[PDB]
Amino acid sequence: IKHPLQNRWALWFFKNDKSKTWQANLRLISKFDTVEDFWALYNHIQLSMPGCDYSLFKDGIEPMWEDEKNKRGGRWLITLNKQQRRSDLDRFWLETLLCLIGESFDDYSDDVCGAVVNVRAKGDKIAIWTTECENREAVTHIGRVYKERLGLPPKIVIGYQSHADTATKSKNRFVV
Ligand SMILES: Nc1ccc(C[C@H](NNc2nc(-c3ccc(Cl)c(Cl)c3)cs2)C(=O)O)cc1[N+](=O)[O-]
Ligand SMILES: C[n+]1cn([C@@H]2O[C@H](COP(=O)(O)OP(=O)(O)O)[C@@H](O)[C@H]2O)c2nc(N)[nH]c(=O)c21
Repeated sequence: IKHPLQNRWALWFFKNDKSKTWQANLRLISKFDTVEDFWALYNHIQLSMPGCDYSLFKDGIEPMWEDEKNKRGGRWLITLNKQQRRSDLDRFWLETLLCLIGESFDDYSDDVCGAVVNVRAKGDKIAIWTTECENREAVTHIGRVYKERLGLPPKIVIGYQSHADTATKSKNRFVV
């Protein structure tokens, strides 16, 4: 009676706490693998924050660089301005979630690991994480479709960063 998704997904929370090492602040909330259970979760949280993150990742992949499926990967990063938290954040996040659970990138959705939203005073961020940063055709395909899906204007780019680079930041591998 329920409608299965192609993948099982897990929702993670992150609570900012500078007094603790980063991994200590991560919390696995719940998992789902049907359309019905996705909306049940989404609707519940909408009815029910700064410094914190939400992450939706395929089952078995933790939302961190250290994970085997993220180690060699990277992310398409969308940076919002401060006004867009009110206007665009919720729309962008839901549209991103639907890209994930609806496998919107066709054959290349296999490269998708998950998505993360950072709530930050400096400007909120939404990102789609993929598994191999050197996989140009997959990465660029995901970027092009994702940018279009969120309705972003052509000339202004979004960037793809390697996690290996982000982890050693003291730069983009791709733009779309
Ligand atoms: N790392 C960490 C450390 C401490 C806490 C506890 C705490 N807040 N917990 C909270 N849970 C929800 C919450 C959860 C699930 C659903 Cl379904 C809904 Cl509707 C709301 C909102 S607020 C606090 O403020 O100290 C939390 C975390 N963490 O990462 O989640
Ligand atoms: C995604 N991520 C973030 N951090 C740590 O979290 C810090 C901030 O990460 P951020 O919250 O993504 O960026 P922000 O500066 O806008 O808040 C980074 O300097 C990293 O040290 C991370 N640390 C580990 N070990 N693994 C991760 O996946 C990871």
